[PDB]
Amino acid sequence: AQYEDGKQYTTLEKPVAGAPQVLEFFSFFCPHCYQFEEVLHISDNVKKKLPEGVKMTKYHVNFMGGDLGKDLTQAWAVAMALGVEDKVTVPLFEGVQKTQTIRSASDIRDVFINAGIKGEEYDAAWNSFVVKSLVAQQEKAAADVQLRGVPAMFVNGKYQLNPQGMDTSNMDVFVQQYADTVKYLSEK
Repeated sequence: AQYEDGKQYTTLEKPVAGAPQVLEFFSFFCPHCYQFEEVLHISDNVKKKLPEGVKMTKYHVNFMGGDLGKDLTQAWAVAMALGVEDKVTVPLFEGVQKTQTIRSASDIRDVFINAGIKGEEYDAAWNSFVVKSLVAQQEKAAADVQLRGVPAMFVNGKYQLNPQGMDTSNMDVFVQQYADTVKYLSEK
């Protein structure tokens, strides 16, 4: 076939019921994730090819960057609760991987302040049980697929994108192959 299990995707031996339709995992410490976000714009190109009625989920993971990795998972929870993902994603990636100006929870907080979220608003969220359960959800979703690597994308709790099995001669061609695969899996 044109799309084959073990080629553009793999199938989970242990499918995850009730899972989000399109589920993406990343880490601000993750170099291909940086690429996926700033150079390739994967999430965005997948969205543009997804059907009517499909919601898109993105979660941060703990297993990179130790103590800062978890702060970042809590910060992403803050970003999701406040709905400010699109304002902090780039400065967090660049603060971690490009300028290396993020070394503590306080530096993460600085990114949000600079992006215009109020201190009082940030600290209240950071400490809220709504963010606490949002962190729990991120962990649980990763746990359910026994996730050991990022970037990762899972569709309908059953299929896992396999970008290693796509051409990288051309970045545009790669992205479309990736998105077209998500769409195919979506319709599956």
